[PDB]
Formats: sequence, structure tokens, C-alpha cells
Amino acid sequence: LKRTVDNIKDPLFRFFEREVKMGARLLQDVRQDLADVVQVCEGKKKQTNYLRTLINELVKGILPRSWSHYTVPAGMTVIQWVSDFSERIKQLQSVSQAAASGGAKELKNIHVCLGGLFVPEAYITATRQYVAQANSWSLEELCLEVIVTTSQSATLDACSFGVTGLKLQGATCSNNKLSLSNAISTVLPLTQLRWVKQTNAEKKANVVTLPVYLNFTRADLIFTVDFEIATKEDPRSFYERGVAVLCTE
Amino acid sequence: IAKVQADEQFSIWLDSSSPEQTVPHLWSEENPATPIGQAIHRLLLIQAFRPDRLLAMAHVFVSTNLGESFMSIMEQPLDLTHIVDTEVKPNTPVLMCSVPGYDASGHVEDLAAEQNTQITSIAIGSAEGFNQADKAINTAVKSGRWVMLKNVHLAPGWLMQLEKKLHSLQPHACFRLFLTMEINPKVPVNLLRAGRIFVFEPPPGVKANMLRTFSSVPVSRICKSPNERARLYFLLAWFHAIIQERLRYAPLGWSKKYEFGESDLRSACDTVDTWLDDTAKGRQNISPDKIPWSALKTLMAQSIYGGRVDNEFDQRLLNTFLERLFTTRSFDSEFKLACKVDGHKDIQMPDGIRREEFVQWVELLPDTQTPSWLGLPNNAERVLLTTQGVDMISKMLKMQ
Amino acid sequence: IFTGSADIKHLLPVETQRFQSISTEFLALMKKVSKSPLVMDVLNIQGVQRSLERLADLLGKIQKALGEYLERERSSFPRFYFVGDEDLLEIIGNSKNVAKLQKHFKKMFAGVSSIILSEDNSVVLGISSREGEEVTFKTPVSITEHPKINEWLTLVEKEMRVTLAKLLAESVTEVEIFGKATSIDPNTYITWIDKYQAQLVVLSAQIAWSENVEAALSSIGGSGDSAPLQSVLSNVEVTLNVLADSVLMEQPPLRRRKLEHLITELVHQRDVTRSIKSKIDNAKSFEWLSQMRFYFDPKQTDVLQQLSIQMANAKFNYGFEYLGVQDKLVQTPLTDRCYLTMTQALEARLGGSPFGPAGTGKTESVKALGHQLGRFVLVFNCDETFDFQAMGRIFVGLCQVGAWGCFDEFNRLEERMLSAVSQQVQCIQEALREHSSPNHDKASAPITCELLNKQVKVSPDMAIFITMNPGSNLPDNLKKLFRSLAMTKPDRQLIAQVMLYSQGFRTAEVLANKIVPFFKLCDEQLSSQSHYDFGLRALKSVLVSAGNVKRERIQKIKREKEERGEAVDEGEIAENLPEQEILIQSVCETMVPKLVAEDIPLLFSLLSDVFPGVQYHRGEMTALREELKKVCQEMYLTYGDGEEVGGMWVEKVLQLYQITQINHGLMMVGPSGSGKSMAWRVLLKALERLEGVEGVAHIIDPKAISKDHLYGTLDPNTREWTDGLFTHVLRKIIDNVRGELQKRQWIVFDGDVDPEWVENLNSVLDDNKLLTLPNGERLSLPPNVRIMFEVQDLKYATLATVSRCGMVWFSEDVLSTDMIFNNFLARLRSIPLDEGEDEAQRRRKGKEDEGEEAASPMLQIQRDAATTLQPYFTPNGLVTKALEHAFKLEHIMDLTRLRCLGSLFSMLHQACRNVAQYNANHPDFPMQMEQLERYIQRYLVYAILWSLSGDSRLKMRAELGEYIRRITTVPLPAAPNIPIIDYEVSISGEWSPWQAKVPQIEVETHKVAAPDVVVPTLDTVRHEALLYTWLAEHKPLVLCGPPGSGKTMTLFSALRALPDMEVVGLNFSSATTPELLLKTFDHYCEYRRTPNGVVLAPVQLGKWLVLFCDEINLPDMDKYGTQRVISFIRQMVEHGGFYRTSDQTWVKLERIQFVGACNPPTDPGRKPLSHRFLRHVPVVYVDYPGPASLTQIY
Ligand SMILES: Nc1ncnc2c1ncn2[C@@H]1O[C@H](COP(=O)(O)OP(=O)(O)NP(=O)(O)O)[C@@H](O)[C@H]1O
Ligand SMILES: Nc1ncnc2c1ncn2[C@@H]1O[C@H](COP(=O)(O)OP(=O)(O)OP(=O)(O)O)[C@@H](O)[C@H]1O
Ligand SMILES: Nc1ncnc2c1ncn2[C@@H]1O[C@H](COP(=O)(O)OP(=O)(O)O)[C@@H](O)[C@H]1O
Ligand SMILES: [Mg+2]
Ligand SMILES: [Mg+2]
Ligand SMILES: [Mg+2]
Repeated sequence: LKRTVDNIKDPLFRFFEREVKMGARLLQDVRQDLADVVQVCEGKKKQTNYLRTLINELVKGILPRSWSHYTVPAGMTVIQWVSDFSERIKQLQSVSQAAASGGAKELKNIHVCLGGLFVPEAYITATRQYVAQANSWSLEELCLEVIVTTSQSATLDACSFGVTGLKLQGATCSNNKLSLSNAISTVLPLTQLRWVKQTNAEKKANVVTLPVYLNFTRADLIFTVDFEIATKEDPRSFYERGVAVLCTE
Repeated sequence: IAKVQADEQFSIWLDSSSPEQTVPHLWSEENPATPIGQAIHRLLLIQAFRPDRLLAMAHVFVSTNLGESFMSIMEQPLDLTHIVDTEVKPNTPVLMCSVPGYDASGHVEDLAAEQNTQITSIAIGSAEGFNQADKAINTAVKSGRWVMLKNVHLAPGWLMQLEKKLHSLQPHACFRLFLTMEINPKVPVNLLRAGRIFVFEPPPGVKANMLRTFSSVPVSRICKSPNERARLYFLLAWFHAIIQERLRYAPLGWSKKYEFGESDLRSACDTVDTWLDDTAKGRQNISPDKIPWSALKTLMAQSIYGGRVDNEFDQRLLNTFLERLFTTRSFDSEFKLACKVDGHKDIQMPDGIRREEFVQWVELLPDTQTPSWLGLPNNAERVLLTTQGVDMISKMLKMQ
Repeated sequence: IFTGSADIKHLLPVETQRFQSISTEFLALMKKVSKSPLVMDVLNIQGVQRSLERLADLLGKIQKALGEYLERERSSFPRFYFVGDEDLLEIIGNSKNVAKLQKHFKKMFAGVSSIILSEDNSVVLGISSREGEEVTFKTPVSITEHPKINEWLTLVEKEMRVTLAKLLAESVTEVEIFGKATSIDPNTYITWIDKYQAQLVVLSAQIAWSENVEAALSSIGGSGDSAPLQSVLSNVEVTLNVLADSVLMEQPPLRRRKLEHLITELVHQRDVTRSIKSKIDNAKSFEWLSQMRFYFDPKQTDVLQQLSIQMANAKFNYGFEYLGVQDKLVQTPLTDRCYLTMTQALEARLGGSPFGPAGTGKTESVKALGHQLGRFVLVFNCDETFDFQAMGRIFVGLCQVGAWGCFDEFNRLEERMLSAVSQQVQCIQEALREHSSPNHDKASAPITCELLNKQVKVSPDMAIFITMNPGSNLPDNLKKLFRSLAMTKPDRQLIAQVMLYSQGFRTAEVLANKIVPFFKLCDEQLSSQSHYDFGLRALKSVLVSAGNVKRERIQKIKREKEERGEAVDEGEIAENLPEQEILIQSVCETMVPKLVAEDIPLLFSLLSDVFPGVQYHRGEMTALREELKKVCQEMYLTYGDGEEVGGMWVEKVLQLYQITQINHGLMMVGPSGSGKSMAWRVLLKALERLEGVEGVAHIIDPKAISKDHLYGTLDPNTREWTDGLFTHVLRKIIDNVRGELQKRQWIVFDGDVDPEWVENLNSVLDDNKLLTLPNGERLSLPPNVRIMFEVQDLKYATLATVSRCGMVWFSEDVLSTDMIFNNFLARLRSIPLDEGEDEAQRRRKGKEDEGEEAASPMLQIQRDAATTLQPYFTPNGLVTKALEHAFKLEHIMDLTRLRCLGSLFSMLHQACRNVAQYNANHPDFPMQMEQLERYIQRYLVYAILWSLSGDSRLKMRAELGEYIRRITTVPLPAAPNIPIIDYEVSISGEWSPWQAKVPQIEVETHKVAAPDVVVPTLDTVRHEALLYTWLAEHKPLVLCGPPGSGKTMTLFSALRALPDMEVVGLNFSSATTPELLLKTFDHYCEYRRTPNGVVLAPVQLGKWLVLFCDEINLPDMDKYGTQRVISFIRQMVEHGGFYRTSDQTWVKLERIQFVGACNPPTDPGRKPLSHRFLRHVPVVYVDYPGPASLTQIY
């Protein structure tokens, strides 16, 4: 990303710049390692110790430790990693195009897949500050209101940001209302993160707090979402059944 | 694609409980495939359609290749008699590795009891323990006696020295050295390589966990006045099972695999004893309202079991379990230990007020446990299965 | 042992007599051996083997008898297990000199730092804390009646406990009046607080609150009305209001700390009482039982059983250990859970293991719980500085005295130490578990553990805590003996709220909810920097500083109103006062000096995000500002205010001044050439002129000399002590031979910081302000002395050193290129080049140098030169744009701005010197400005090309020449296909090809390829001109290039061509150290004691010594990446001298130069030179001669 005077002022721009910085570094590293593997398998490169262990891990499917400079699910194979890496770098290219041409403000209107980002919690922090700066509000008086919209590309308010790829585990979000589900996981269409001024309203008994875990391993917590309980369902059922939100599945 | 769309029973098969036993013919080939060819084609179809059943289908593939009774020995209980007497040489140690928290020394204790062979059991970990161990090893090698060395994972270097000593030593034909461990990476590779290894895992399930719990807790301890004490233990036992079995279904059950084990159970039993003794003050019976439910719930949620829990959502889950189980309502005749079990019918807490009644209720539990017993959805098992299936394939890649 | 203290002989008379007899025999034997030192002769001594065996037997017996005596003394006074054998021998041996025992009380006791003796020092009147708080014994302990150290020391400990118990009883009796009241008088409350010790004050208030709530709950149960609990809450709120009113006022530091502790206590008490909400009506309800409750029973005869502290099931007794004035912790829900879990583990006889990320308050919570129970807690830091050999002795001490032991991070121990300490902890914890065994006789309970191969009795009151940091788990033997607790997320919001409330802030909650997320933002949005610290400790320090700022604003307003006729009201001043502005001011004053240039806009952006509309206004310092402006004018530096040129540098020097005011040790960690040295020198001179206090600086490069030569060393054979450089400087100031104290002494280091030479400085930089020597002397840091580090980076610096020192980061944006251009032009217009010693002191003697404008023809010539150079040296001047292009070009060395700028300035100096020599050679026709202008413009272009592209290859030199041709209007040579760098600027403005100056020499038949014959070629004459230019100014010129290019021969030939020049070849290698340069100076130079000082000058008068160092790159770096000889050369070329390792005196160089040659740093075995060294050296890339030069030579 091309940093300019106005660009560095935007928290979203700074986040995306850090993301693409890390993405490019890993992209070239992995590509150079794969090129060395191709050269060895073609017969024109000698197997060094690092090359030998890398080839052994790729043949056995063990994820190389030199790779995965960001947070990844534990025990995941090399194929799952390269597929996810390709998707993440494609998202980074699309974000790069929007930032370079679409302008800085387009970064507000673009829908970001939290799974693709290396540090989505930094994205949530950026969004909060953005809202605070635009509305001249203090940062700590902002609380996150989540509205899942099934309408494609639903209108984005000034403080409403689009996020895709969210997966709801063991629940179905209908009309922004959760209902216990026996399905393995239900993909949330377009989750809208709205940063609203914090009120003194008492959390209703029909409100449940769900963790938004980074991946299916539930090892990294990104943030929490307050959802409404549909029908006569106890929140203790949501707690026991392990209902949660995953940035990536 | 064409076969999938054209088939009418494909949908019900995809929604079947055991699709691996009724996999439809969805492949095209010039000549009829041999039984192993049909087995591998079904294996591919199951992997594509119903990965959770892959393991089951993998066992079918092994059966269609190595016979229907290839694995059947493993489900049978281990018979250490012949193995230790013959398969094992006198100079080959019998390594008995359990999962952390499990014990395997009782197996060889009973083996020596039935074999009428004198065995000396020695707990390793202290220098006096080391001296007792090596002197008893010398006595047994010169006299053909059995040696037990418990928890030898605590002394890795001493294990290396023991392996070196055994390599040169020439034992008597009846000498048998058993070393019990809890499966640690600290165990030397040379000791594992130069010794027969037996891996012991507890039988999974709420019923087995509660049976192990009741057995460990002294009968006299659960029999002490007031008579309500036993019921408390039952709840505690149930709670322990409900969490430990839930640990199998991580990360859906618990966000991470905590070390809920015997130490927490002993601490909770001690807490129950102390607080119930303080409340009763010698009375033979106390009202269910008088029991310090708040004290027990708080100490188990923040101190006994909640100490290991660092996630706030795992702590919330633990608090919900404790608030559901440890109440006065648990002393009613209609208290429901687990609701919506299997989608119909729910577990009822036993009406008895004696330890033997609770153990009888545990022993008559149906052998149809589902994650609904633990509060989890019944599909959780499927998730576990599919994970294991993927895991198997990953392991099969590492053997390439 | 027997020649260290005279009283040791009195303690062990038999052993002393025995050793004297053995020593006689051994010395006779050693004299016999010294007569005939041959091994065969020694082996042939009659009965030598039997004599040595007898000596070994007897010596072993005495050593054992001594060990048994030490063990008996330790057993009599168990706290002696906390001091080593040497310390214990000092304690018992120095019985008469009681004042030597005061240095060991900190190890034995918790808060007892000293004991207060009588006038005759024969009666222990009482004890004292490190802060200064004292506790007078009800019945003083008499040393004369109990001469044995063990006896009277045990009596001191017992009287400590008894006094504390009685004073607590009195304090509780007094504070029950305040508890049972509706309006606490502030004066009476402050009097009570002043009367009693801080721990006793807090404990008495806790006891009073617990008694009131206990009585209330019982009353509520019978009455059925929550009135009693409401009254308790009201009383707590009234006392909190009184405490707030007191803490706004001006209080002594001890009373201020007591007030803060009381506020932290009462906030928690009010929170617990409010938690009235849950409608508790019984004293046995777990909502009350789970709270730590204090039941004081003064009628108990045993002091250790007078106060009971009960939490849930657990019930302990107050140990009544004097803790001094400790740091009370905000009782957050996480700390409440920690207290509950650890008390439950202690009651269950299990140890505690709080685990989590570093900085979550684990060991602090353990220590706070130990101090709440009146226990002595020892925290064992499990880092590399861990006393493994003393662990068993300390464990025995903990078992015997009933003290607590906390391990800071038990997983940081290596495998062997981890296993051994785990075994010891396991045996002690099994012994503790034995105490929960009913079968064991309670009446007679000698529970013992196997420690130090002996049966050590374990007191039931001791405990072991094992703090861990996952990412890991407890050792397998300790897993079943310890209760783990996840302390992973401290409640920073409540901590900040309570601390801000204790500092007088009325909007404590809002400010906390603002400052915690702000610190999270900075910790996650500022450049990853090692010196950055946004943790809980830094947040607490920021809050304390904000309280200080609030109080200083209040005092300023009060003083202003007192000067006027307006009435004074502290509460009114506090009310009409912005707390958010004070918080932002404290945050800025603490964090901005540590920020890099990129993070300041970020910091202010995040700040505005959290604090909207609140602006930070830097304090105005007009007096220091005008002094700084005068000094900068005197030193030709550029000054500016705010956004003006030099504004960033001036704000940096102001920040450095404020850091000097706050801390005694501090660091400048800007990159090379960022104005650090000029900043602190200008500040020193400005302070000199402003305050009137003389300023003296001691620049001590810590790597040009060894650690032994820096801190001194003592000979183990003869016990002869030598003062090191830093120790000599510190002792000189402490001696005050010439009233050193009356002068501001700054000890600047100006060298790389590593964890090897700062270990002895850690105690100096700490709050101790003390230097401990291997001799044993304890040198106290004087108040005027300021230890200052001027470094480039902190890659190899410990976090301890960084934390102990203030931080001022001098980013390269502080120093602007315009500022350096202005400095160069001012120096050129002011300082005459030809004048040396003369007109150098005349600059200082003349405030404005009136009447000395035409000092010399040199000065007029260079003033005219500065006029012609002025247009080019503008913000967008040719020089700037060329410098940007130079950065774009690739170079053989790591490019720095100041290396190129210094090379350019020296070339311009040589240009004006050439004008001078032309004027001298033609008196009749002075160089008219017309020709002078043309010549200077052309030479400016020449110097730009040779300074910016000197490192570059010929292609990049051509690229820079083409860029200059495109961006300039000066007439460049019109050669179609010849580079501009191939032309010389003659005396006239016209260019002339270098090939014209190349002669056609003829070599004789022999010596055809001699290693001293140099055929003059274009490259040779061009480089020789560059050498003459940069050696007229005595710069450390370096030629770099591929091997075989001709660096060594051209350098040697040009140096030998100069008549008054002694060339010394010093071939460097990886084994090269500064002692090579010292040997060279000893061989070729002499030291003379001039009145100014020691001067090192060549023995041959009227000659300059040049040290041709052939391979600058080769000297190997340390494991912290530093070439010591390169740092030595850098010191000798920057500061113009060094320090003798024998006299510890400054030696100024005279008539000594340095010249270097190198191969490219990318070559194997060559290390890149430091930027602080490359700043002074002009580097030239000596490439291969090329077809024409090769054709001519061969
Ligand atoms: N102008 C010249 N006149 C005569 N001989 C030259 C000249 N330039 C290079 N040479 C020859 O080139 C070689 C240079 O030797 P030397 O001066 O030791 O090179 P260097 O730059 O010091 N290389 P190294 O020290 O190995 O990195 C010798 O063999 C010289 O004879
Ligand atoms: N305020 C100023 N105005 C003009 N020029 C300045 C100013 N401060 C410094 N300079 C110039 O910049 C040069 C570098 O400054 P200084 O010697 O203080 O650097 P330093 O940070 O100590 O660097 P090093 O790491 O090389 O020791 C000075 O020699 C001087 O020429
Ligand atoms: N309840 C509290 N009140 C005040 N300060 C606290 C509290 N808890 C933690 N802290 C601060 O947090 C820091 C943590 O330091 P420490 O506990 O020594 O390291 P660790 O947390 O790694 O054990 C301490 O400086 C302490 O001042
Ligand atoms: Mg720490
Ligand atoms: Mg400097
Ligand atoms: Mg050379």
C-alpha cells in the first residue's frame, strides 16, 4: 500500500498496510521455498539440510515451521494452509486495489473477511477508532451492535461496517435472532458491526454473549457479540451446547 | 453428478445413521470390481459424502482385506498372563504407559496375585526409592522375582541408567521388571525401544467415570454422617464425569483440554467434607436448604475446578453446570440430571439416600451415552468422528 | 576465616590455636618447597606425603568444627539461614561494631532495614524501615545484658512482634471511635494516622470494619432491618470523603503513602459493604464468609495468637512481622479470587501456583497476601541470576522461621536447577501435607523434612508459592501438591480507578476507563520498540505522576491566590480544575521522550481518539529557552521555537533537561548524527549560565577499555585494589578534593550498552544509587552526579538497564539538513581555518568579537566562499537534491547523511584554502571575486560529486554527475563522453582534465614491479588529491574497494610523499584490540604533562603521525556486535583523546592521524563499520584501474 499524508491518518489504512506487509513477506518466503522444492525435484538443485527437511515435511504433509508466521489452526496440513494462504493473498490483492485506486474512504465501504486477516482484532479496534474519529466520540463510549443481514450488500451506515465469512456454530440467526440448531455450523451472510454510543440499558435475559473465535480450534478470541434469544430458549442452553462464532471455518 | 441427481434414495442414505453399511453404487467401470475394489470405492464415497463415518468405513476396508476379526482382539481385555510369561524375555522390561491420571500397576498386581509370584512394588522419585529399586532389582534378578517400579517417568536419567544396566544384565528365566509411566516425552527413546510397551486408557463414558470415582472415594468416607453426604458425593461424581467426558469433545465441549483430574476431585471431596461437617455439627440429618450450596458452588467454580480455567466462556460454562447441579432442587424426587437426552426422555437422579443405591443407579445406566448427556448437541460426536477421520488421513500421509 | 575478624579467634579459641599450629607447619613446608621447587625434589622431601595427609586431616577437622559452629549459630537464630557464610561470619565476628550489621538486616527481615541503638549503642531502642519509619520497642533490648549476637537478636525479633501487637491493640482501640461515628474530624484522623505505622493503620481499619460488619449482620438478622449495614457503608463513605480531602492537601510522603493505603483499603471495604445489594442477614452466609475477615483478640497472652485472619474455611494468625511501608495492591476481583484460592490451598496444606502472562500481578498478589497475613515473603527471581547453591539454606530458613517463598517464574529455571528445586519443594510440601494428618500426634508434632542432608523441622506457618508463565506446566512431582490459578487478565480499569481516586481525582472512573484502553492502543499501535512499556507498572507510574501534576497545579493556584488578596480553599481549587488535561499532560511527559518520530503522530491520534477535545500544551520555559538560544548562537547551532527550524531539537533538549530533573540515570538512544551530543552539551552550558552551577562532563567510552579497567580490580594474590575509570571519577567527585559537589557532574558514556559492563552500574542506576565494588566499598552516588548514556540503539541492552534509566529518543528527524548547512556556514564564516591555537580561545574571550571582523585573510576568503555557497545551501538547494539522489544511489558502505556532509564540508574547506594559497602566491593580483565565484561554484560541484558518490561505482558516479548536470545552472564541462568526475577544478574557474596532471614516468630495469613503485594514472592522482584534501583536516580517511585495486600502495605512496608525516602501518585482524594502538603510541609517541593535561604527541617534533590501519573491517565484533578497536578509534577521532588505564586520566592526542583501507563489507571476514564511526571517516571506493590506467601502468 502507498502510504501518503492522508492515508496514514486512517486507522483502517494503517491496519491494512500492516496486513499486506506481513502477507507479502510470507508470500515471497513460501514462493521461494516452493521454487527451491521444484528445482530439487527437477534435478538441478542439491538437497541441503533445510531443503531436505522441507521436502520431507511437504511429502509427509507436515506444515513447515518456517511457514505460518501468523496465527493458524493447530495440526493443520500443508494443503489446507496453502489453500487458505491463496485466499488470504487474493483478499489482500483486492484490498490493495481498493486502497490504491478506490480511495481511502472505499476501505470503509469494502466488506472484509475476518478469516483472511492475520489480526482481525486489530481490524475491530481500527473500526471502533474510525467511528470515534468520524463522530468525534470518545473511544470507550462505543459498544458493538451486531446485525446479521441476509440481504446481499446491505446498506452500510456511517458507523456500520460489513464483515463476511462469519460462521455460527450450533445456532441459526433469523431476523437477528438466534435459535438453537442441530446443524454443525450455519454461515452468517453479511454481519454488520455497528459502533453505537454506550447506553445504561440493562442487558435483557433474552440477550446472549457469544465468543467470535478466530478459527475452529477456539484458541484465539477476537471479540464478543451480543445476540437476541429467539423463542423460549434458555441462554444456559447456548452456554452448554458451545454456541460460538468463527471468523473462519 | 449425474448418478447423484438420478438416484432417488441418495438423500435418505446421506441422512442415514450408518451410511457406510449401505453405500450405493455410484461409480462407472468396464468390469465388475473385486470386493476390495468396491471397498475402496465406498471408502472414497464416504470420505466425499459422510466424512464422519470414514473411520467406520476404514474399519470395513481393513475387514474386507485382513478379515472381519483383525481388530477383534483389541476390544477384548488385555491378557497379560501369556504375554508376560512368554512373549516377554527376562531382560526386556514391560513398560506400562497410562494416560495422565490413570494407573496401570493394579493390572500386574492382580497378575502376580493370580500367578502366585512374589512381586515387590517400589514407588520411584526419591533417592531412597532409587536405592530400594536397585537393591530389589538385584535380589529379583538373582532370585527370579518380579519388580514393580511405579511412576518411573519422574526420573528420566535413572531410566537411561536402568536401560543400560538391563542391557548387560543376564536375568533368571522368571525375572520380570515392570515400569509404569503416564506417557511423557521425557521417557528415553532407548528405554521405549528396548522394552515391551503397553498403553492403558480409561474406558470413556459417564458410567465408567462415575464407577471409577465411587471406587476411589472410600466407602467409609461417603458413609459418614449426615446421610445427605453420600448424595453430595453423587452430584460431585456426576459433575466430574460430565466435565471429563466433555473434555473429549474439545474445542466444542471445553475451549481447550484442561487437566481436570483426580486432584480436583479430591479437593472437591475435601471441600464437601469440611463444609458439610461445619453445617451439620454432628446432626444425623440436615435439611437440603441448610447445605452450604453457595459455598460449594463458589469454591468449585473459582478454586477447585476454576483455577485451571482461564477463558471467561469456559468459566461461564463451569458456573452454569455448577448452578444447575448443586442446588436444593437436586434433593427432589424428580430432579433431572440431564435434560433433552437424545431428544426424548431425560436422565432422572436416583431417589435413594445411601451410597449403595447411587452405585446401583450408576451400574444400571444404559450403555447408550450421547453428547446430550453432557449438555452438548448430539451432532458433537459426529464432529469428533470427522476430526478423527481427517486425523487418520493426516497420519496416513506421514507414513508415506 | 581466622585473619578477617579478631573476634573469630575469641569465638573459637581451640580451633584458632589448632590452625595457628597447622599454619606454622604448612608455612615451613612451603618454605622448603620454595627452596627446591622441582617436582622431583618436592617428591623426595622426607615424609612429605605423611605430613600432607596429617595436615589434610587436621585442616578438615577445623573446617568441620567451623561449619558446625556456623550451623549452631544458624539454628539458634533461624533468620541467619538467609545470609551466606561470609555474611554470617561478618555478623558474629563484628560483635563490637554493631553498625556493620545494619547492611544485613534487609536479608534477614522483611521491613527492618536497620536497628536504632542507644547513645552508647548498648541498648536496641527499636527498629527502622528503609523509608525511615521507626518502631520503638516497649521494653528496649539490652545488648550489654545479652552480649551473644543470637540472644539479643532473637530478643529484638520477639520485641518487634510484641511491640507491633501492642501498638495494633492501641490503634484498634483508637480507630473504633472513628468507626462508631458519623463525622470524622480530619485533624483527629490525620493525627491517628501519623501516630501509627502504615501496616498497623491499614490493619486497624480492616479490623474495625470487620468487627462492625460482623456486629451489623447479627443485628440485621434479629432486627430484620438493613439499617446496621447501611450505617457501616455510610461511615465508610464519610471516612473516604475525609481521606480524599486529606489527600488533596499537601502531606508528608509517609503520611501520603498511609493515606493512599487507607483509601485503597476503604474503596474495597465500601465495595464489599455495597455487595447490602445481595441482602445478607446472617454472619455465617458465604457472601460474608468468602470475604477476608479480621478478628482481633487483645486479651490473648501469645502475640502470635491475638489476631485471626479468616477467609472462607481458612483461618490464619497474623505473624506480626514488621513489613515497613509496603505497596498495597488494589483488591480487584482477580486478586480476590487469588486470595481465596491461595488461602484454600494453604488450609488444604497445598502450595499455590498462580500462572499467566508476565505482568498480571501473580507474584505481587502472592506477596500482598503474605503481607496481609503478617508474613515474611521471599521472592526468588528464577532468571539467570538465581542463587542455586543458597536454595537449600534458604529453604531451611523458610521452614525454621515460618516465612513464605515465592518463585517469580519457576519455568525460567534450567532443567537441572528446575529438577533440584522441584525435589526440595516436593519434600517440603510433603512435610506440610503431613501436618494435615490427624494420626500424627498434634500435642507433640516434630514434622521434619530431608533438607541439606539433615532433618529440618517444618513450621506449619510457612508456605511455598510457584508462579509460572505458560508458553510451561508444573513439574510432574509438584502437580499433585500445588493448586493452580489462572491469573491471566488483571482488572486494569479498577486498578486505575482506585489509584486515581487515591490521588485526589474526582472523576477517577471516567479517567480509568479512558486511560486503560489508551494504553492498550499505544501497546498495539506504536512501532514495536524494546524501550516501550505500556504495562500495568507503567500505567501506575503514569497515574502517580498525574496525581503529582494535579497537586502541583493546586499548589501553584494556592500560591497565586496567597500573593493576591483572594481567599484560599483547597477543595474549591480542586473542583475548578481539569483532570483530563492533567492526565494527558502526565501521559505525554512520560511517553513522548521515548517515542520515535513515526510514533508521535500515532500517539497523538490515539490520544485524541480516547480524549476528544483535550489538548496537551507543553510547559513554557522562557529562562532556559533564552539561555539555550544564547548557547546555540555561541556554538554556531540552530535554534527554533515550535515549528521553526531546530524546534524539534530544542524540544528534545528540553525533554532531556526534564529527565535530568526527574531521574539520575538516563539514555539518549537516537541514531547516529541526530544531535544527542550537541543537545546535552548545550543543555549543560545553558544550565551553567542559568543556575550558576559549574558544569563538568566526563565522557567515558565503556568499550575502548575493559570491564576491569572500567570498574577496577583487586589482585587475588596480594589483595591490592585498583580504581577503574568510572570508579576513579566517582571517587574524585565523592572526595570533593576541589569542591566537586558544588559543580554539576555528568558522567556521559557515549558507547554501546551491553549486559556486561552495566551489571555493576545497575545498583547505581537503581533507587539505591550505590556502587558495590569487589573490594567491598560501597560508594554512594552524589546528588549532583548524573549517569548519562549516549547510545545509538538498544538491541543488546537489558530491560533492567532500560527500566532503571530515563529515556530520550533522538530520531534522525530531530536534526535537519538545513540545520547542518546553517552550522557549516556559520562555522565557516566565524572560525578561521588557518588559525590554530590562536583565535581559538579568542572566540571564547570575545562575546561578540567586536573589532575582530577582519581577523585574517583566511577568514575573509572563507566568508566570501560562504556567500557563494549560501545560494546552493538552501532547503531545495543543489546540495539537498543531490543528497536525496546520493541516497537513491547504492554505495560500498552503509550511507549516512553526516558522513557525506562532513566530507563535503572538508572539501569546501580545502577549496577556500586553495584560494588562500593562490592569494599568497600572487600578492600583486588577489583572486578577484569574479574568478573566486566561478572557482567555488565549480569546486562545490566537484565536492558534491566526490562526497556523495565517493563510495559509488563509476556508473553511479556518472549517474550522479548527470543528475547534477540536469538540476544545476553552473557551467559543467562540455565533454561529450567523459564523466564530470574525471575533471579537476583548477584555480581558475575553468575545468581541466585529470589526465593533464598525469605524468609519464619511466621505471628502471630492476624494481620493475616493486611493492613501492606507483605509476601515476588518472585514478592515482585523483585519489591522491582526495587524500591531501581530507588529511589537511586530519579526518580518518578510508579507501575501500576490491582486492588488487591499489589501495595500500596508493595510500603509502601519497603518505610518504608528504614531508612532515610519519607513516606507521598497523595491519588489523580479528585479533586486533585497542592494546595494539596503545603499543603503537608507546613505540612512536610520548606522554607529556602539560598544564592543560596529559598530551600524547610524537617524539619527532614538527611531524604528524599517521596510523595507516590496513584492514579496518577485519577486527571481530563481540557477541553484542561491536569492534572495540573501532570504538577506540572513534573516541580518539571524535573526542580527540582517550583514557590511560594506569593513571585514569584524560590523554589528549596531538599530531596524530588515522587512515584506513578496507575490502567491501560483503566479503567474507569483513564486518560493517559502525555508523558512529563512519560519520567521521570519508570513504572512497577504489575500483579497478580500467583499460586505460592498466595500459599506462603496465
Ligand atoms: N597505479 C599503480 N601503479 C603500480 N602498480 C599498481 C597500480 N595500481 C595497482 N597496481 C598493482 O596492483 C596491485 C595492488 O596491490 P595493493 O596496493 O596491495 O592492492 P590493495 O588495494 O591493497 N588490495 P588488498 O589489500 O588485497 O585488498 C599490485 O600488484 C600493484 O603493483
Ligand atoms: N542544533 C544544531 N544546529 C545545527 N547543527 C547541529 C545541531 N546539533 C547538531 N548539529 C550538527 O550535527 C552534528 C551531529 O550532532 P551530534 O554530534 O550531537 O550527534 P550525535 O547524536 O551525538 O551522534 P553520534 O552518534 O555520531 O555521536 C554536529 O557535529 C553538528 O555539526
Ligand atoms: N491489584 C493490583 N493493584 C495494583 N497493582 C497491581 C495489581 N495487580 C498487579 N499490579 C501491578 O502489576 C505489576 C505486575 O508485576 P509482577 O506481579 O511483579 O509480575 P507478574 O505479574 O509477572 O508476576 C506490578 O507492578 C503491580 O504493581
Ligand atoms: Mg515480572
Ligand atoms: Mg555523539
Ligand atoms: Mg591492502
